[PDB]
Amino acid sequence: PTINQLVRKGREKVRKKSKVPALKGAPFRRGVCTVVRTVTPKKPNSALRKVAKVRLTSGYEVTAYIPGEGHNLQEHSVVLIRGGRVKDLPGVRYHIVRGVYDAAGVKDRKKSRSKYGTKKPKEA
Amino acid sequence: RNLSALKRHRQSLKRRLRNKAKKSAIKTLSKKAIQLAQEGKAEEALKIMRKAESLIDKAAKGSTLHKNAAARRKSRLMRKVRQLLEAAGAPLIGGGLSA
Amino acid sequence: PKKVLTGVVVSDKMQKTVTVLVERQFPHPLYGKVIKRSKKYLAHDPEEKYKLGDVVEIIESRPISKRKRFRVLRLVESGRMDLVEKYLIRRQNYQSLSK
Amino acid sequence: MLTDPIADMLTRIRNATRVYKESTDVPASRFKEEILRILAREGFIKGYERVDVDGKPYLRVYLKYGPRRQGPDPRPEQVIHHIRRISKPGRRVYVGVKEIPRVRRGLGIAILSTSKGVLTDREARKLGVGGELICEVW
Amino acid sequence: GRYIGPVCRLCRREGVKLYLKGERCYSPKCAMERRPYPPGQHGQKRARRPSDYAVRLREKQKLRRIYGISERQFRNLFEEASKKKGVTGSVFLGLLESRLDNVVYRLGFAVSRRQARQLVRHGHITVNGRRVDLPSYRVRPGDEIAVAEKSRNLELIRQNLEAMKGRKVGPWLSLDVEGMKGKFLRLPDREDLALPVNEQLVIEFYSR
Amino acid sequence: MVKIRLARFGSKHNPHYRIVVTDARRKRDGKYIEKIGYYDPRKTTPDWLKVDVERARYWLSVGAQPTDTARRLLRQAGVFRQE
RNA sequence: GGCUAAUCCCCCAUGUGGACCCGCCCCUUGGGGUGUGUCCAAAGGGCUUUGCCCGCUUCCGGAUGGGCCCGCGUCCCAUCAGCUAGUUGGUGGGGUAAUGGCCCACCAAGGCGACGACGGGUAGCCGGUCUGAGAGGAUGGCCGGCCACAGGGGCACUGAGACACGGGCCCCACUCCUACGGGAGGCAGCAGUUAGGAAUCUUCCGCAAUGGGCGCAAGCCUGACGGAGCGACGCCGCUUGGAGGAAGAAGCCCUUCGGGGUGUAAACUCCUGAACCCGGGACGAAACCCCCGACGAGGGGACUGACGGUACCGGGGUAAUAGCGCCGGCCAACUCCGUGCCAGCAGCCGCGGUAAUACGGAGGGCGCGAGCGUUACCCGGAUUCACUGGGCGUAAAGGGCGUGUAGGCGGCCUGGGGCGUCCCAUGUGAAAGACCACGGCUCAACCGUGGGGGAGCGUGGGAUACGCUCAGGCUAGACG
RNA sequence: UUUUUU
RNA sequence: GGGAUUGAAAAUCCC
Ligand SMILES: [Mg+2]
Ligand SMILES: [Mg+2]
Ligand SMILES: [Mg+2]
Ligand SMILES: [Mg+2]
Ligand SMILES: [Mg+2]
Ligand SMILES: [Mg+2]
Ligand SMILES: [Mg+2]
Ligand SMILES: [Mg+2]
Ligand SMILES: [Mg+2]
Ligand SMILES: [Mg+2]
Ligand SMILES: [Mg+2]
Ligand SMILES: [Mg+2]
Ligand SMILES: [Mg+2]
Ligand SMILES: [Mg+2]
Ligand SMILES: [Mg+2]
Ligand SMILES: [Mg+2]
Ligand SMILES: [Mg+2]
Ligand SMILES: [Mg+2]
Ligand SMILES: [Mg+2]
Ligand SMILES: [Mg+2]
Ligand SMILES: [Mg+2]
Ligand SMILES: [Mg+2]
Ligand SMILES: [Mg+2]
Ligand SMILES: [Mg+2]
Ligand SMILES: [Mg+2]
Ligand SMILES: [Mg+2]
Ligand SMILES: [Mg+2]
Ligand SMILES: [Mg+2]
Ligand SMILES: [Mg+2]
Ligand SMILES: [Mg+2]
Ligand SMILES: [Mg+2]
Ligand SMILES: [Mg+2]
Ligand SMILES: [Mg+2]
Ligand SMILES: [Mg+2]
Ligand SMILES: [Mg+2]
Ligand SMILES: [Mg+2]
Ligand SMILES: [Mg+2]
Ligand SMILES: [Mg+2]
Ligand SMILES: [Mg+2]
Ligand SMILES: [Mg+2]
Ligand SMILES: [Mg+2]
Ligand SMILES: [Mg+2]
Ligand SMILES: [Mg+2]
Ligand SMILES: [Mg+2]
Ligand SMILES: [Mg+2]
Ligand SMILES: [Mg+2]
Ligand SMILES: [Mg+2]
Ligand SMILES: [Mg+2]
Ligand SMILES: [Mg+2]
Ligand SMILES: [Mg+2]
Ligand SMILES: [Mg+2]
Ligand SMILES: [Mg+2]
Ligand SMILES: [Mg+2]
Ligand SMILES: [Mg+2]
Ligand SMILES: [Mg+2]
Ligand SMILES: [Mg+2]
Ligand SMILES: [Mg+2]
Ligand SMILES: [Mg+2]
Ligand SMILES: [Mg+2]
Ligand SMILES: [Mg+2]
Ligand SMILES: [Mg+2]
Ligand SMILES: [Mg+2]
Ligand SMILES: [Mg+2]
Ligand SMILES: [Mg+2]
Ligand SMILES: [Mg+2]
Ligand SMILES: [Mg+2]
Ligand SMILES: [Mg+2]
Ligand SMILES: [Mg+2]
Ligand SMILES: [Mg+2]
Ligand SMILES: [Mg+2]
Ligand SMILES: [Mg+2]
Ligand SMILES: [Mg+2]
Ligand SMILES: [Mg+2]
Ligand SMILES: [Mg+2]
Ligand SMILES: [Mg+2]
Ligand SMILES: [Mg+2]
Ligand SMILES: [Mg+2]
Ligand SMILES: [Mg+2]
Ligand SMILES: [Mg+2]
Ligand SMILES: [Mg+2]
Ligand SMILES: [Mg+2]
Ligand SMILES: [Mg+2]
Ligand SMILES: [Mg+2]
Ligand SMILES: [Mg+2]
Ligand SMILES: [Zn+2]
Repeated sequence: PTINQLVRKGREKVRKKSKVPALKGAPFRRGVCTVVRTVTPKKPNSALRKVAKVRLTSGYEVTAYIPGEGHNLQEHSVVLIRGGRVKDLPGVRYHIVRGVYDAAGVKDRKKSRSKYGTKKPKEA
Repeated sequence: RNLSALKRHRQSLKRRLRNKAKKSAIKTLSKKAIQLAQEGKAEEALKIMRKAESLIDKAAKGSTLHKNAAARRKSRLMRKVRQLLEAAGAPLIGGGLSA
Repeated sequence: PKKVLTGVVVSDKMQKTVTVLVERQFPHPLYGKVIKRSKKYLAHDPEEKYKLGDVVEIIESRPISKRKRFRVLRLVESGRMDLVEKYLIRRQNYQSLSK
Repeated sequence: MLTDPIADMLTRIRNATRVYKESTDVPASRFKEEILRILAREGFIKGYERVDVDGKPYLRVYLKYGPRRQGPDPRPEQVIHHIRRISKPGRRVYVGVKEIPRVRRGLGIAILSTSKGVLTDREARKLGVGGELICEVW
Repeated sequence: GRYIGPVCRLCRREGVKLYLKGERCYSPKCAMERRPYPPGQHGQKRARRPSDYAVRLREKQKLRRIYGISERQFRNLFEEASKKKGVTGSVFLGLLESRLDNVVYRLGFAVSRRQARQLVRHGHITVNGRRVDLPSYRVRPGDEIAVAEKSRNLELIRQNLEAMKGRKVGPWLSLDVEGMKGKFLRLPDREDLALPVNEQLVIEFYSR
Repeated sequence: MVKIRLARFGSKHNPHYRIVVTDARRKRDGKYIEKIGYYDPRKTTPDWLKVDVERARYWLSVGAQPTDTARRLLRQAGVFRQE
């Protein structure tokens, strides 16, 4: 672009589209579950991945991954959304916080307890 | 409730009548003086115009016209009299105006 | 220092008023090249002295009307209609680029 | 028509030096000549002189190069490693006396056109003036 | 609170003798004697060639751990030197050596840095007559670091200054052994310090 | 009415005041006309009061008004001493 | 309906002086002087009651605060291209402190737009802040300045000032009283409630300080303010011991079954003494006021604490919370067992379908440490919107081609001008902040004092190479 | 037919 | 839902 051109039109800043429409751009959002499913994953892998459809306080309805070895999440339970994609399940853009209102933490989880929301046990 | 800054709104209305009266006099007298200039009567126009002037500065004594707002009225008035008197001039009284 | 500008009379068609076009030259704040911008000023001409094509000094003045805050100081150069014809052509180009 | 006669001259030199011509002609103009005076003063050219080439004036610019070198590519090291026009038409570059650059950490020059004349960066700074930044040479 | 735990273990992981234990980093028990390899189940295994990052990291840990400082006070101390006039490298050292806790150790009032750190904290140190109980206090040149006459009769003080008779002290330091006085003459130089540490590594560690 | 007063510029429990000319209608810590000295009430520094009297005398000739406190400090620097 | 006082309101008087019409002079937009003529002033109270204090009146000036005007700068969309009826100008008039289509009557037919009008979207702006090598990007909470608003909309009154948050009127929505006729409200003040929400505090003390209102003053008011409270929300300081102590216990872990590891770590010996107890115990506070001197300068004296019996000093004195993430590469730290495309990890590339340093636990190790991780967002890396600082033959990208409008750009010589450009001086660039120096809290965070810098614009003077401009000249480009 | 070229 | 089958799985075949 000639300098003349750059004066006539100029550059154009690049608008970054958010990857997480947890509206009000909030750090989390609380929602109520619709279903608790198990989804067949993308190509190189296979398992039964536990997910949840959630109605949000933002008026949104989105899938969310349930981390941890086992969940207590039921059809009508309320939960808190985290964000962060499951790479190998298309369309799942938000994790679920374990150790929040109706989603207990993982029992007997002793290594990474900040994630998966479990307290510190006692030793005799 | 019941703040006695209410007393202030009371006086507000009293002063409303004081200012409104003097202004009503100014306007009623000013137009009277000009109707005579426009009708040629030189003495009566002047003798009246002087009382308009007095009533104007008197209104400027208090909070009615306090500024040069009063001189604005005096200025615009004395012009129209002398000019409207210019149809058959003969400025008889010549009280308020200058030689 | 009342702002004093030097431009050209582009419009004659008002009463006691002429439109002055004033060019301006400055380096661009990022790209640096010197760029040429223009603004039309409505200047007060009480004697209707100044005519179309006269290059005139303009002076920041006490307001005359809406959109009139400058008066015509003096005449710099008389009757160069080339400046006007560049402006007229430009105005005339806008008649395309609609439909 | 020549669009920018200065960058043209700077290039006529840039191009001449890479095939190692002894001399090269650039069409004559005083402002061109005032640049070559700074080069010849700074030892970037053996010199320059005026000539007439079929009735029109030109400037013969005599380029100097380094010594012939050792094994493959004996071709000598250049005296003018880099020439670039700075302030071009359609983007002009002016600098105040504090805005003057230090070229190559002092080992190069930046030719300035000032109100006191065409100067190097040093000569300008001690003259205490700035102007249009014509080119880097080093 | 600073690191509290085994220390003659960290003598090992850095690979160079650390003296944080005070004595017995001298007597043939430092565990740098007959156990120079780093700790852990894999300490006796042959180590891989360290990555360019790996060296710069162990070098700062080597320096941070010698003075017994947390990263917070450590990095804030460093970013101060990059701004100050003079070589960021040697300026950092003179600032660590200006710590009152380190000055006390450097003066022989205490066997180890850790011991000196407790002496300041418990008030046994006078600075120009005033008690100072902060180990992070920056000693200025000219300050007189004495012992509180309250504890001058404490047997641990008389213990060190009995072994401090005849001992020479740093060219930026001097002390009176009987009255338990001491002075901070000036800031130490690169050559003045014996630390087994490349500063230009640690400067380069923060360029990232 | 233009007044001469103090503006608090210390920290909590560590007050320092700036003797200051400003319209009485502005906030106490807000924009002022001129700073004509400082005050340290805890007298922590050897110099805990400075004025520049010849400047403070100016604002009096034009009718600035000192607080009961600001006057007490000005008289200490002898703004009124006339012998 | 009736009585009455005044620093309430009015008439006459006095004209220092001012206001207005007209004339003249000097200035030059309605600035200053001057003459004749007209019009305009006022309020009393207190005592130490013959004199002084708080006030009152007209005028000129100072100071301070502000209104209005102007040049320049101020986000996205052209899939918004044409907008405009008080709209642009004029004369005269109304209005205000004052200019003005601010409003009005009448006349002219204008004004604005690709240099982005009109429309839509978004948004208080700035000092600054964050980031970055910088240029730049992002941002405007707290603190400081300007603005705007007070449930929504409109309007005026009073006044030096408002079109007024806790003043007035009306319309609309909502809440409460209601004798159903009609009324009262307005926390975007401090606390506090409820709703929404991932999420944000005490219905605290105090007038001692600083500031503000009225008052001669004594004083009163002050949810401004100064303090305390709660929340690791951020920064900063500090503790969870220090010194001795085995070629090295037990337990756990690995193993070539020799041993290796946790590890001087624990035990145990010695010293100190966070918490806590006892006693003393602040600075912040000196004026306003009283006395002497004249109610001045000056001197002298007295009362005056929320924080708080807190800070701090002295005595006594107990070994006395550690956690969180990671360990396939980027990236510092590895082994065993469990599990077998399962259960699950995952920031990206990818691990796991029987020997997994990647899942899960254990031992060990690395990193921080009253914190540690996470998610969201901002800059960075990103020279990936490229001014510094990128590109378009085959990778994303040359318009199918021409003619040509505007715009951008402009060969050689001389002269005048001095717009861009450069130089000197000068005013401005508030404070805070940022930077250096020193000082006050035992350090620091925090705070104070002093120092220096700064683009930008105003103004005065100066230079003339280059760009511009006017005048002249040439023939190498172009045309004939 | 599908993962893993070892 | 377990065997054949494959490194394992799908598909296919056996109670
Ligand atoms: Mg643009
Ligand atoms: Mg959106
Ligand atoms: Mg949204
Ligand atoms: Mg993904
Ligand atoms: Mg009252
Ligand atoms: Mg009537
Ligand atoms: Mg009024
Ligand atoms: Mg005309
Ligand atoms: Mg004129
Ligand atoms: Mg058409
Ligand atoms: Mg450049
Ligand atoms: Mg000089
Ligand atoms: Mg440095
Ligand atoms: Mg320097
Ligand atoms: Mg020394
Ligand atoms: Mg505050
Ligand atoms: Mg104000
Ligand atoms: Mg003093
Ligand atoms: Mg005096
Ligand atoms: Mg009655
Ligand atoms: Mg007189
Ligand atoms: Mg009278
Ligand atoms: Mg009165
Ligand atoms: Mg002013
Ligand atoms: Mg936008
Ligand atoms: Mg309209
Ligand atoms: Mg029409
Ligand atoms: Mg209309
Ligand atoms: Mg309409
Ligand atoms: Mg008018
Ligand atoms: Mg008004
Ligand atoms: Mg008017
Ligand atoms: Mg324009
Ligand atoms: Mg809009
Ligand atoms: Mg909106
Ligand atoms: Mg908005
Ligand atoms: Mg920076
Ligand atoms: Mg902005
Ligand atoms: Mg409203
Ligand atoms: Mg409306
Ligand atoms: Mg009033
Ligand atoms: Mg208005
Ligand atoms: Mg308002
Ligand atoms: Mg309210
Ligand atoms: Mg109010
Ligand atoms: Mg009401
Ligand atoms: Mg709720
Ligand atoms: Mg007060
Ligand atoms: Mg009295
Ligand atoms: Mg009250
Ligand atoms: Mg407060
Ligand atoms: Mg800390
Ligand atoms: Mg130990
Ligand atoms: Mg004991
Ligand atoms: Mg005192
Ligand atoms: Mg007396
Ligand atoms: Mg006195
Ligand atoms: Mg008092
Ligand atoms: Mg004690
Ligand atoms: Mg213990
Ligand atoms: Mg590694
Ligand atoms: Mg994990
Ligand atoms: Mg197995
Ligand atoms: Mg296995
Ligand atoms: Mg593992
Ligand atoms: Mg954090
Ligand atoms: Mg990013
Ligand atoms: Mg960039
Ligand atoms: Mg960059
Ligand atoms: Mg570029
Ligand atoms: Mg590229
Ligand atoms: Mg083509
Ligand atoms: Mg063509
Ligand atoms: Mg053209
Ligand atoms: Mg040219
Ligand atoms: Mg041109
Ligand atoms: Mg010339
Ligand atoms: Mg100039
Ligand atoms: Mg300047
Ligand atoms: Mg500043
Ligand atoms: Mg200090
Ligand atoms: Mg400062
Ligand atoms: Mg100038
Ligand atoms: Mg010509
Ligand atoms: Zn050791």
